[PDB]
Amino acid sequence: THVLRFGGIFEYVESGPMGAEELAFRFAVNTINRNRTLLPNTTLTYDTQKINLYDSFEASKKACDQLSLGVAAILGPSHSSSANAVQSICNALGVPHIQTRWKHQVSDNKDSFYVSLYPDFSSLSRAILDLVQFFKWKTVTVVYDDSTGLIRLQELIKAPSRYNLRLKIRQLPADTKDAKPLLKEMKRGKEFHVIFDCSHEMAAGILKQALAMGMMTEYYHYIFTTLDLFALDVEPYRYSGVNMTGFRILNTENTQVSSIIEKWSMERLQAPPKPDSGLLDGFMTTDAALMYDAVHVVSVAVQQFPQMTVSSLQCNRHKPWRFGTRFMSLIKEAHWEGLTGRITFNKTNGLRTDFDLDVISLKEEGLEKIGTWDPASGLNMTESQKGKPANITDSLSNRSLIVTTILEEPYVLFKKSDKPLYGNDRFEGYCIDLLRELSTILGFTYEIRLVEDGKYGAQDDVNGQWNGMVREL
Amino acid sequence: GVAAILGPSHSSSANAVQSICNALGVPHIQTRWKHQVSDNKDSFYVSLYPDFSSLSRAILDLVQFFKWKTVTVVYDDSTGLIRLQELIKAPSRYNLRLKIR
Amino acid sequence: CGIWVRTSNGGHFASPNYPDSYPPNKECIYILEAAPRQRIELTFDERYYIEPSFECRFDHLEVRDGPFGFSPLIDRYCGMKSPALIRSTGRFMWIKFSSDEELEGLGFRAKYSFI
Ligand SMILES: *[C@@H]1O[C@H](CO)[C@@H](O[C@@H]2O[C@H](CO)[C@@H](O[C@@H]3O[C@H](CO)[C@@H](O)[C@H](O)[C@@H]3O)[C@H](O)[C@H]2NC(C)=O)[C@H](O)[C@H]1NC(C)=O
Ligand SMILES: *[C@@H]1O[C@H](CO)[C@@H](O)[C@H](O)[C@H]1NC(C)=O
Ligand SMILES: *[C@@H]1O[C@H](CO)[C@@H](O)[C@H](O)[C@H]1NC(C)=O
Ligand SMILES: *[C@@H]1O[C@H](CO)[C@@H](O)[C@H](O)[C@H]1NC(C)=O
Repeated sequence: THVLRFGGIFEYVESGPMGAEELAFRFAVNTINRNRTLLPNTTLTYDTQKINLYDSFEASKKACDQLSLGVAAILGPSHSSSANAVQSICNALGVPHIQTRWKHQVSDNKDSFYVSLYPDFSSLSRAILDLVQFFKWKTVTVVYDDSTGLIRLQELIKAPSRYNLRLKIRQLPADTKDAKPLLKEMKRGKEFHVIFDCSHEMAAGILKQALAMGMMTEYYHYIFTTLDLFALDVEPYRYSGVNMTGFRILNTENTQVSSIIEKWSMERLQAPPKPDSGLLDGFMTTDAALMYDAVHVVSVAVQQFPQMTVSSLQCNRHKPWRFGTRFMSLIKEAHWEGLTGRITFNKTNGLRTDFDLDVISLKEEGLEKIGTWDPASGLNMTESQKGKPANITDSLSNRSLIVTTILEEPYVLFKKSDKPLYGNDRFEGYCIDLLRELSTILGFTYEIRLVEDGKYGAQDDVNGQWNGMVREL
Repeated sequence: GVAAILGPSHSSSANAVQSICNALGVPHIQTRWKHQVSDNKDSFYVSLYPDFSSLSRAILDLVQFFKWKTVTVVYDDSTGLIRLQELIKAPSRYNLRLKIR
Repeated sequence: CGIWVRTSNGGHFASPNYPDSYPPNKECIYILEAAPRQRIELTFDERYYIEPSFECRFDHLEVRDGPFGFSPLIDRYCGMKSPALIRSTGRFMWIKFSSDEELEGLGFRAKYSFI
């Protein structure tokens, strides 16, 4: 039971329940000290520091404080402002640094003692590009909230150079979370295609706005680059006709995945939820999952390095540490199957960019996997039930044809009667009698209706589109 | 002990010193424009640099005077887009079918 | 919807439903007729003190210096600002209140004075 310590820091509420990242951090070490599949002769202790939000100074103090105790590898907090200094300290004293959020990568930082399990936004964005290309859209529209969003989606932003696209940009107001002005601007804009970028809380809180504005109509097809799309309580929506597509790194096919899910729920829904928020309460979150999977990867790396000790490194002693040199190597070399399956590290910059994300969509029953993807082999979408479940083209033997008309004074009239009548029998005129004769001569199953256009249907030179009869046809 | 500081150029070296100074009350000067984090409570810094939330507005003005209907942006490294975001949002109202390389 | 406020040295004009939200889809023309030699003093009573950062469409209140939709444009106002008071000797103010298909507001309250 080799004693060893893991630098743990967590920007924290400074009130209320335990830190989500931190509760995950404890869960993993517990599982470590139960199962002997890992570290039979090793049992891992740890140290907890909690520092303020976005306060690099305060951070560095606690970082050094733990290095006084000595640990194996600090697990820096979720924010750039602190991440950067912690990273600098970790290499300045040679100890590995593990990270869990994408941050702004500094332009030319040469230090080489850190990784970051979160998959890079460049590659994510590239997959987004592929997916958009697959639907072959023309006028997508982007919406972020923090400027840092522009930095992440750059690879999408430059795309107007190569393919044929068109792309505005709008920014959520920083405060008031009130897209009513914004969404109204979108509705008058008629921007059917939306990408989002937001912590999924805002995603849920804005979908309700969209529904209240009545945007929820089968015409729009939302896409949410935020990864934990599966936590979304999509229930009031799955009957509205839209499709939401957002990638899931957390591979849920594994049995162990779900098992750990429910146990996490037992000790996490132990922390009471927020019923308003629109979430499947008591569920994994990508960060929490990642902070978990990181513990195993560090475990693997240490599992072959028994010569580890824990030197009480003094920051103000500016000489580095010793064992990290090959230790960081081992970590970099790791390959693992955790809650998100394959995990690797690109040697070039020590950042994970190789991975297997799983496209999903709003299934009318909920949120279900409808394909996969990777950086290497591009969109591998399983075209199943595209035209037939058997995969052989077939046509419903009985007809279910619909007919759409325009009220025309001699041709199509609403059946004038004080008492109501509905179905495909509420109309009368010339075209109605003609349709009746079509039925009498061929035995149709027609349905009569109007188009919201209610005209001949017209070419839309604003986008080359058509309207009404032409669009529906 | 001092009464002021003249600080560094990178983003990194900058914000660390800024956090340190505001941790003790000491004023801090800046030159290089950098990325203000949107959720920092810090108070004890200044930066003389003509801030880009204005240069962008002005560049927009100049664009409007020259009346271009197409324009292409060319930057150098990431932080450029942050610096120019007030520009990028332009097509929301006006017609500037622009690209980016 | 419109209110004849003619031949009043002063009188009160406001969005229909002034205390509550103004109605949607409303297009009501409001007419100020001042006799010759009279100077028009419009007094506008704002209901809400905050500065909008955006001048957007869907909802506008027009001011015309002479017959509406026809005469020179004075301004198109929106937001939660009270517009500054308007002094013209053109003797005719021709005002329209608009409304969009959703998202109404606190309405507006106005007063007219003639000299
Ligand atoms: C301190 O800085 C803030 C942020 O720059 C100033 O507020 C104003 O913020 C808006 C943000 O869009 C700037 O854009 C302007 O908005 C107005 C109102 O819609 C518009 O009429 C302008 O054409 C422009 O789009 C605005 O420039 C900025 N105002 C400034 C710099 O005076 C805030 O006013 C600044 N305060 C001081 C004391 O300088
Ligand atoms: C959206 O989902 C529904 C149900 O699966 C489907 O019928 C429809 O074709 C999809 N596309 C859109 C955006 O309407
Ligand atoms: C690693 O990073 C380089 C950066 O140039 C990139 O080209 C490459 O695709 C990445 N993936 C791997 C695993 O080589
Ligand atoms: C995806 O990859 C598998 C690999 O077995 C291949 O069989 C399939 O044809 C590919 N394309 C689809 C339909 O997803």
